[PDB]
Formats: sequence, C-alpha cells, structure tokens
Amino acid sequence: VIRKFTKKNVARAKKKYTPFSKRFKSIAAIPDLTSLPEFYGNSRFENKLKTTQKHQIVETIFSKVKKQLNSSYLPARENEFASIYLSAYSAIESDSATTIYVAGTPGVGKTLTVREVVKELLSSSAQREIPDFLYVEINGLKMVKPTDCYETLWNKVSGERLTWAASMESLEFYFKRVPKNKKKTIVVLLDELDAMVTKSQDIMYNFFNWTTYENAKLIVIAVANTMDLPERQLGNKITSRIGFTRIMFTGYTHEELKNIIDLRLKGLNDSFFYVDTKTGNAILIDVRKVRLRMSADAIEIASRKVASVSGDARRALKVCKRAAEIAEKHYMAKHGYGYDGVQTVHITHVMKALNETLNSHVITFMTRLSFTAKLFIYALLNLMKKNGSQEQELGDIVDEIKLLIEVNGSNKFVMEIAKTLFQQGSDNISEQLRIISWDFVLNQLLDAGILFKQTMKNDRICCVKLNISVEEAKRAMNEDETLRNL
Amino acid sequence: NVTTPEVAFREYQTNCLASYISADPDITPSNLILQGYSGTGKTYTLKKYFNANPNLHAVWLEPVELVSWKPLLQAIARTVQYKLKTLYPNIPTTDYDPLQVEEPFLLVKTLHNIFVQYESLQEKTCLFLILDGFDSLQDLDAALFNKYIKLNELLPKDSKINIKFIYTMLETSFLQRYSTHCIPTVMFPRYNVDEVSTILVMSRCGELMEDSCLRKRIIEEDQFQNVAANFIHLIVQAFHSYTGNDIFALNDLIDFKWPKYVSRITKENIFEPLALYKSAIKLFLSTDDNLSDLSIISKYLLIASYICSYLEPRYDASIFSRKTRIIQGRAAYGRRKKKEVNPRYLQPSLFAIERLLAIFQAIFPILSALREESLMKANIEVFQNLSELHTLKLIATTMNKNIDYLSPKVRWKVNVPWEIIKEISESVHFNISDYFSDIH
Amino acid sequence: SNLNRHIRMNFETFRSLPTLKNSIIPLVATSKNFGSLCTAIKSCSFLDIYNKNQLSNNLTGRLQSLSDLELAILISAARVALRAKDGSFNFNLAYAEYEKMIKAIN
DNA sequence: TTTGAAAAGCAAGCATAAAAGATCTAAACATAAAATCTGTA
Ligand SMILES: Nc1ncnc2c1ncn2[C@@H]1O[C@H](COP(=O)(O)OP(=O)(O)OP(=O)(O)O)[C@@H](O)[C@H]1O
Ligand SMILES: Nc1ncnc2c1ncn2[C@@H]1O[C@H](COP(=O)(O)OP(=O)(O)OP(=O)(O)O)[C@@H](O)[C@H]1O
Ligand SMILES: [Mg+2]
Ligand SMILES: [Mg+2]
Repeated sequence: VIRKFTKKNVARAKKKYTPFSKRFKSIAAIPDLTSLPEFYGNSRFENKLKTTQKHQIVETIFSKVKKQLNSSYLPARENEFASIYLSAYSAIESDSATTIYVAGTPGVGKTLTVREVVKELLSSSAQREIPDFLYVEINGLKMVKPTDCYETLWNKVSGERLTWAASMESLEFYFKRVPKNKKKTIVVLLDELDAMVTKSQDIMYNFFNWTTYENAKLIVIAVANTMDLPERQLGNKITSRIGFTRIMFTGYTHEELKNIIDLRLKGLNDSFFYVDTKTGNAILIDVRKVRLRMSADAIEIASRKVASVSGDARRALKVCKRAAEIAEKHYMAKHGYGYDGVQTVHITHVMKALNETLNSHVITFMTRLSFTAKLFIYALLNLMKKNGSQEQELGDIVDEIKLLIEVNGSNKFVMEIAKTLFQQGSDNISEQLRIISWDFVLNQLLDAGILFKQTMKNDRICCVKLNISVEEAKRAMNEDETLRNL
Repeated sequence: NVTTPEVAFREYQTNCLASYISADPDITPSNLILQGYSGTGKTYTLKKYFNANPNLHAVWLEPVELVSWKPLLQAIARTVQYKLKTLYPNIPTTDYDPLQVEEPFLLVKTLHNIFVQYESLQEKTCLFLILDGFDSLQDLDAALFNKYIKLNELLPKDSKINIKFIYTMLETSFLQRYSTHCIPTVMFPRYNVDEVSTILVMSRCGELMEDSCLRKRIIEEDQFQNVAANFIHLIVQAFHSYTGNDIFALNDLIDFKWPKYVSRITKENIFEPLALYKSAIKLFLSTDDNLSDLSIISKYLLIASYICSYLEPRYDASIFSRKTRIIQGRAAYGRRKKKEVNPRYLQPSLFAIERLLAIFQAIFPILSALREESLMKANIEVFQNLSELHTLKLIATTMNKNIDYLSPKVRWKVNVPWEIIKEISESVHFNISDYFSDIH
Repeated sequence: SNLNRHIRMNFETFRSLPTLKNSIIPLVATSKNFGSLCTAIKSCSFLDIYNKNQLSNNLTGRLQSLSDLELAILISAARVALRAKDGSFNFNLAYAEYEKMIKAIN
C-alpha cells in the first residue's frame, strides 16, 4: 500500500482502554479496595546521578548563610493553616467530601502551608485520631497535556495505567458508585489549576463535581493565582452548587518577611566559627575563630523593599542570598581562597544586590553603541519630535540621517566621518544610499528590543517605532558629546 | 594546500573561496554564504572550485526541488548517508531511515547517530553541504535560516566528521535580515556587457560552429568561429537594452535566431560580414520571443463590461439614450470638462448586473414590425454567457471563494486589458475607441 | 597606519570584532609568502577590495548594472511615483511617462 | 428668435461601506500502535 504521508516516530504508551465500570460484574461485586496490594500505592533513578569526589570542598563561613537561605529549606500563616486544617480535618473525620480553593500571588507560601497542613493531618492519622487517607499531588504546570491529571490520579488510586478518558470514567464510577466502607479517603492538591483550565473547564468542573458526591470521600485543595477563576470558568449557579471554601493569600508585610529571614538565620547570626586560615574552610562551634553577623537594618530595608513591590518570600530570601554571595566574592578575592575578626554582611551589599534588580540596562546599552546606531536613534527622535507620530517610515529616517550629515558640514567630527559613513573610507567605493552598517544596526536594535519594525517588504515605507520609551532615548543621546551639541 | 582555478571574471570570488573552503576543519567557517542574482556565476564558480579540488568532500542539494523544510531535512540526512557510504565503503554503518527526520531536532539526532559510527577515521574531515538556492525555497519563512546557522552548535565539536554549510542565495534583503550573525559572505555582482559578451562567446561558439544547420548550409552551396562570434556580438548589440545583462535571455535569443541567420548565408555573404548582416537584418529589429473563439453575446458582454468598468455611471444617458419622448424631460447633459488622465491606465471600476445588461442592450445590434419589439432582452443565454465569462475570469467579482452570485452586495468588474478588448471589438466591428476619444 | 584607520572605521560603524575578523581572514589566507603578507598588512588594500565587494549588490551597485532601457523605465516609474499621492504606479503609467520622455528627448 | 430658469454638473468635506488580508478554527482526509473483540481450533 502506497501511503500519502508517514508517521515514523509514533511512541504510544501501553495504557488500557477499559474503564473501572467493567472490572467487576455488579456494584456489589467490588471487594475491599483498601485490602488490595495495587490500590492506594500498596524512584530508582538516584544512582544514575552519582559520582565520587577527589578533593574536599572548602566551605567558607558565608556558604552556611547561602545554603541556609534556600527555598528548598510556618511563621505568619496561622489563620490560613487553621482554616485549611479544620476544613480538611472536619471533612475527614465525618467521611465527607469537600473542596478548598486557595488563591494568591506567587511566593506567598500557599503550597508550603497546604503541604504542612497535609503532613499534620498525616501525623494525626498516625495517632489514629482520624482514619487513614491517600495523598495525591497534581501540578498543572508539570504536564504535557492537561488531561494527564486524569491519568495520574487514577494511577495513584488503583495502580493501573489507563488512557485519560477511560481514567475519567473510572474516577467518576469510583467517586459515585463505590461504597464508602470499601474505599479510602483521598486528599488531592490541585496546584496551578489555571494551567489545567486554559483550553476548557472540564477538569475544573469534574474535580469540583466529584466532591458533591455522597460516596466520594474526597478532599480537593485547589491552588490558583487569581480569585475569580471559578467564577469565570464555571457559572455562579455551579459555584453556588458546590460551595467551596474560599481562602485568599495576601502578600507578606515587611515585618513578616524579616521574621522569615532571621528564622532562616536563627542559628547562624552572632555565632562562632573555626576558620582554616590557609584554605578558608569554616566549622561551626593555624585556626582563627571568626564571628559572623548580618546587621538588622540590612534585612530590614531588604524586607521593606520586597514588601512594597511583590511581598513574596522568594525575592527577600534571594536578595539576602545574593548579598551573602557578593560578600563572599569580595572575601574570597581579598584572601586569595579557592573553590576546592568579624565577618559581616553589610548594608551596602544588600544595597548592591537590590540595585541589580532595581536598575535597567537600557540607557547603559544605548550609551555604548556605535555612532551609526546613535545616529539612527537621534534621527528617530528628531522625526517623532517633528511630526509627532510615534511610528516613522524608514525612508524618512534615511532622509533625516542624510540631512543631519549635510547640515553639519562645519563640524569637525562630521567632516572627518562622512567619508567613512558613505564610502567606507575608500575612493573606489561609490557613494551609498544607506550609511555603512545600516542594516547591521537596524537588526541589532531590533534584536535588543529597542526597536519594533512592522513586516513589510518595501524597505522605504516600512515603519519603525521605539519599543522602550522616549525618555531613556533622550537620556542616552544627551550623554553623547557629539549628538548633544548638534 | 588548495588549488585556485581560473574563472574568467570571478578571480576575487575564487580567491575568497580558496580562503574559506578548506579540508582542515579548524580553519573553515561553519557557515559560508555566496550571494548573487541570477546568472552571476555562483554555481559555475563553486563547481569549478570543487572540481579543481577533488579531495574536498561536497554534497550538492538544490532546495528549489524540495519546496518545504521537511523534505529539505530528509534530503540532508539521505544525501549525507549516501555520500558517507560511497566515500568510506569499509566502515560498517546502520542505514538510518531519512523519513524518520520530521523535526530539526530529529535531524540533529540522526546526524549524530550517522557521525558516531565514523569515529575510526584517522584525521578530522569536512563535509560540505552546499544548499544551492536556499532562498529559492517556495515556502520560505524568516525563522528557517536561523535553524541552519545554529545547527553546528548542537553537534559534537570533537567529532571526526564535521559538517560545513555553504549557502547560495539570490535576494540582498533576505541576506540583510541576517546581518548581525557576521557570517562570511562572498558577493557575485552582475556582469557588464563586455563580460556577458565574452562569456557568451566562450560558452556558445563551439556549439554554434559545430551545429548541423551550418554544415548543411556550407554543403548546400576559424572563420566558422568568426561568424559565430560575430553573430553573438550582433545579438548583444541588438538586444542588450532589452535583455539587460541576462545570460539566459540572450542565450534563448541566440538559440532562436541562429538557424534563421544560417539560412541566409551565401557565398557572397560568408566573407562579407556587413552584407550578411544586411541580408538578415530582420532578426535584429524585433525580439520575436512569443508564441505567435467567443460567442457574439459573450463578445458584446465583454465590451459592455469594459464600458461599465471605465465610464462613470452618471453620464450613460448622454451617450446611449436615443428614444423619442412622449413625456417632457431632459437627459444627461454630459461631462463638462475632460479629464487629462486616461482611465484605462488604472484599475477597473465595479458595477451591478443591471447596469451591464442595460449597456449591453444599448450596444447590441438590432406592419410586421408592430408585433416585433426589436430590442434584445437578457434571456437565459445572456446569463449563461455571462456566467461562462465569469468562470473564464474575463469578468471578476469582489470575492473569489464561496461566491454569492445572487447577492446585491457582490459587484462585477472587467478583467481584460485594453488590447484584448480592442481586438475583440475589431473582431465584431464595434467602435470602442469612440466612447473614449471625447472623455480624455 | 592603515590598520588603525580600518579599526577606527569599524569602531565607528560596526563596533564588531567578528566583522573585522571576516575581513582579516582572507587577507592572511590569500598571501603567498611572508613578504606578501607583510605588504598586505602594511597597505590593507585587500580590506578596501573586501568592503567594495560587500556593497556590490546593494541598491547602488545594482543601479550601475542596468541597461539604458532599464534605467529609462526606472526613471519613468520614479517620476510617476513621485507625482502620485500615495507613491503607487503601474506598467501603463510608467510606459506613458517613458514614451513622452523619449519623444521629448528626440 | 429669444429667454430664463430649473435640471444637470461639480467639488469640498465628511461619515460610512467595503475590499484585502492577517489570523485563526474546524472539518474533511489520513495514518498508526495498543488494546480489544471474533472466529475457529
Ligand atoms: N511563611 C513562610 N515561612 C517560611 N518560608 C516561606 C514562607 N512562605 C514562603 N516561604 C519560602 O518561599 C517559598 C515559596 O513558597 P511557596 O512555594 O509555598 O509559594 P506559592 O504561593 O505556592 O507560589 P507559586 O504561586 O509561585 O507556586 C517556599 O518554598 C519557602 O522556601
Ligand atoms: N565566469 C564565467 N565563465 C564562463 N561561463 C560562465 C561564467 N559565468 C557564467 N557562465 C555561464 O553562464 C551560466 C549561468 O551561470 P550560473 O548557472 O553559474 O549562474 P548562477 O548565478 O548560479 O544562477 P542562478 O541564480 O540562476 O542559479 C553558466 O552555466 C555558464 O555556462
Ligand atoms: Mg506553589
Ligand atoms: Mg545556479
């Protein structure tokens, strides 16, 4: 058979098609799923990434501060912890089904406190105060396809691998018809729910609908970045019909961020260290004893700057880590140390680490361009000063460049550079319609994002706009000693 | 360590080719561009350079035959495998299917799998992948060439076989889209009239002097090369303003006018070049590069559609109205002052069906006449002829697909030039110029 | 020197060392002996020839390759485009301008 | 034979329809591996 096209790289998973409604003859024929070694979960790739080191690492006194300010390593989230914990505990002890929607901006401690509530629930179930439950964590931004959540959750429930539609019918039949005495309670963390709802609202409506079933024994914790995601993905009738718990996560204040930072630094500040003077390795208590500190006002202004802009813990922790890294860079450069009295992280280190975030490189990039690129930007600024359109044709820029060269003939620099600009300093080269490196600087300003150019194959009538603002361009061209006097 | 051949007006290009293309991969760029317009000798110079250096391993691909990006990737994988197993026949290799390459990443993976089985070679070699006509690809988005610039970065740097890309492109603006990549580029500027004449003489004199018609003409009744060269310069002097500096167009004109020039060669003309030019002077005044049945209702409908497209609809009563009035009234006075732009130089205007049928009725040719009513009405033959004119695209609409013929929003316009409608009107002896003489 | 002149020229136009390397490479590679290489680095005449080649297919070098009929049609089209309000023209208007132009010359 | 005067013409300015197409979606058309269902054995 002669084919019209070929698909030669099809890789298909060995996933079955038959849903759970056909695994048994009747609803009364289903055994105890808790007493089954494939149900409810009743990582071999670590040794791939393993090797042996030859030389010992020199662990500098600041590397403790850097390692201990990582996001991988619950002050201020007590009402949220209490609310999620009492909703989940009350629904678990009553063998009911509930759903808690948690919203907020990134980095405010949403996933962390939901996980801490879940571990506290697991510890209480270890003391047999509440019945046992399965914990499933489903992240919408960790998927190839949004329907794979259906494949994931059922695989955590039954242990078998199905396709997503059959998994959806299996989960529907599990939460609807399977009796409560033959099943276990399930707590689902639906993180990044906006990643799974972009195409359509099937996953949102299915997961919220399963908690309305009397047989479900299902706890769904759904975490998102906007508050009106259920109100705009489902109607108000549906959201009134489910009745989810609604919890917002406001950004941290500066005092809360400060307590977070020095609770990360509780055992390290104002502490002693035995430091090897020839290598720089430090051991927490030929050897010098060095005290280490971070000042209070540095953390204070860092947490004050973060709480004004974003209020998230990740930025505050990362500027503290960057300040410690800057201090350790200067320390290692001063003492000549390698990789294999009082040491302080100062206010100026936090200032510099914040200034790398605060400042922009647009003006600095534009002041170090060539004369032709600055000529292009100056001609563009002259054109938007004259006709006031904010989009200029490229031919108008060419004519404005030609006019600026022709007018300033008495200037020493323009007289010295015009032969370069229109003949590349050579008498065998004819006078060109464009300047030398015209398309080079046009492509460079388009690649940098300074410019925007429309898609048009006529090079004269094609339009170009500044993609930054007019004031950084004015500040850049007034820095140049050539452009600012003409 | 390389040979620089002689190409007659491409000495600088050959020196740049010798400076860039080498068998040592350490001193060879990853990408090389040869940019020039049509007939500038890019293919000729590259072929001469690679045939002067037979130790250089080159694979020739013409991307005008592949059309899309996926056949180009498949052709790269297939031709690289073929060149390697006819270059190293004592190296056992797994023949990978080129049809499995459906992505650029799949090309990277397949080329890596092809190149790892040639690690037993002694020295590092170069594979020259000549993409002769990259911008002759028919689809040709902007982002495709960026995939081919950065292709060498994803391949192992310490491999025995290193792929080198040589691109040939036509348009300057396509090249200037990628100016910041700083790829080495050799330009092939267009030849002048002297260079075109010398190239045409050196490429066509041996074929013209050994043609069958000339040796039939010398039996029917150095100097053969002289008369072939003289014909080539006569063709150039007659037709350089028309062809420009095109080698191909002048080659077609030489091929068209050679037998008609041979057929007028006599004994008095073979040793007299000016008299032989005057004997066949008709071949040099005209280029003659060309290849040189509608109904009467279709013809008059085309004429009426041209009239509707190029006369504004507020003066038709000043031209076509002729019938005696029982009721007092005035017709249109006519246009007051003439326009000074010929409207047939511009695009046609749009009209409705009933205006076309009214003007068609006006311009169609004409006691027993009491029951005659001698005026042709638009019956089904007129509408069938009009629909046939639309499906032949001598009439056009404002929309082209899923056309609503019966909607009043859809308008019609003529789709023929003035010469076609002029010879159509002279086919039916209609004075179409009389409707345009007084208007401009 | 000529080398400092070309480096200054690159600094003011391109400010790109790879651009300069793309010109220096065939200056070195086309030298046949040591004295030729020293003469080539003294003069940098090859850099001028390279710069002339790099501009040979822009709108200037393409203009000098045209025939007189091609140039006449281009000038006629430019005249119609300059007189037009939107700069648009077609073949008929350009031919009319060309034929009245040849008539006024003759 | 005039005449005059209302129909016709024309143009500047402006609100709006509409042409051309950029962008996108969905249906028809097409393939393909794993699972699942059928017919004998
Ligand atoms: N209250 C807190 N106490 C201590 N550390 C915290 C606190 N809140 C956040 N962090 C730190 O900041 C990190 C970010 O928190 P988390 O991952 O819970 O944020 P999130 O609100 O879920 O963010 P996103 O929307 O980006 O997923 C945590 O991993 C932790 O290191
Ligand atoms: N320098 C030359 N010496 C001799 N013949 C030449 C020369 N340049 C071109 N020709 C002749 O003209 C023909 C056209 O040249 P060629 O096909 O190499 O041009 P090109 O620039 O690659 O064209 P295209 O853009 O159409 O692919 C050649 O096949 C050859 O016969
Ligand atoms: Mg999170
Ligand atoms: Mg070619």
